[PDB]
Amino acid sequence: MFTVTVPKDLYVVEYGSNMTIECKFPVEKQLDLAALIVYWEMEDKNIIQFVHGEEDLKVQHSSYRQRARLLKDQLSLGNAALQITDVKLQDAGVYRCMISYGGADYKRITVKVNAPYNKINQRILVVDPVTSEHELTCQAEGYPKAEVIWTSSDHQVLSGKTTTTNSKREEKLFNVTSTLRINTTTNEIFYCTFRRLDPEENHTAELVIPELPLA
Amino acid sequence: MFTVTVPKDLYVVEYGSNMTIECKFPVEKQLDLAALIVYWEMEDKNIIQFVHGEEDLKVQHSSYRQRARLLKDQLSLGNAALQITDVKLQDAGVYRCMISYGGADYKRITVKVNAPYNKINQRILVVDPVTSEHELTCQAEGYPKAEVIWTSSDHQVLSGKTTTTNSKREEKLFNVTSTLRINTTTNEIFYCTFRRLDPEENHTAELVIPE
Repeated sequence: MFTVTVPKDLYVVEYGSNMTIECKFPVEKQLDLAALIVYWEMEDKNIIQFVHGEEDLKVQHSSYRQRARLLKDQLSLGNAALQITDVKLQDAGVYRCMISYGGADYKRITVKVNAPYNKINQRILVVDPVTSEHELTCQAEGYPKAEVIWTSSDHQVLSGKTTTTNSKREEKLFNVTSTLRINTTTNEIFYCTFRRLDPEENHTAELVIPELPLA
Repeated sequence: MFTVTVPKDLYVVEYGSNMTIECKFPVEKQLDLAALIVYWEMEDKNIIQFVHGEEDLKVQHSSYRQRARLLKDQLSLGNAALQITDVKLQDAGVYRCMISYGGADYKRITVKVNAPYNKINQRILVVDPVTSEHELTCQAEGYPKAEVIWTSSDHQVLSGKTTTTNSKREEKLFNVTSTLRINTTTNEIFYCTFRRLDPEENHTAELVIPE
């Protein structure tokens, strides 16, 4: 009878990453464009309007300018694929696709955006090589607030000092930095794990105590 | 009307990281898992092959043994998603995906591994308190070779001794250590910049003189 079909309701997408959502519809042997209406829209704003095999840019809501494109290839296989570059937190929400190829249907893909603590900038300071006390630091930003957990190489937990504030890059994200001061020695290994709950999500960087010139 | 699409002809990915390269293909109504064939192989080596619901190890090369895999849930959706863990310098090259389900197609992904000098370890010593002379030191590993540029809280003309070795821990890396000698007051700011070219990449670290 002809119906528009969605590979999934929900996509959890990665902040500052690129987004690809799909609408599927029947393509008998060949695609011809004259017939086709592809129209994507989220919260009433036009992302994309596909008509006579071109895309009507004049109608694309300003805020989607050159950040949203439509594939041209997967149309050909009965797959309407909306690609959104550099995903923002705002980009979370509900997206309607509307296809009309001899039969109009529509679907509604829900889209969550996550900002995982997954780019961990690390650094090590040998504070006083007589005492062997070092200063290991890990910093990163995501959403929501995360804790840092320090562990030795035998997974014993250690006392750190962690400092959360709002990221100055993005207003909605958090900066998290943690510092361990510990007497250790060349080649010893330590971890800093950025955890965050509901659902839990861990990202941890591996820290190797280096060897520098002359004790 | 069966073609493998690729979302990225190119992946630029960080040494030691986790890489998920993807090949998409038309899935209709249901996942005929008993039908599906996916072959992942890069530049004349075999990574993954997946015959009808089953990952066939027997064949795959040994460099991948415990580190390559196919993301299973994704197949349902039309995503032959190959994942590599602990991405090395060798793992760069040209990746092919052979997918058979309905028709059968193949596309190619280029994979670039950057190993940036970005884990910077640092020392500040007081060599002579009467002269307030300090030794500042900075060390980092990467590829290719880097130079170390030292600058100060006013951009004065500094020079140090840079010492490059092969890395003891990740065999293909350079261990570059640089050492600055200088006189200075407390809470002054210097920086050690490590520098690669091709393309010219710069990573810098800030050193604060303790009181």
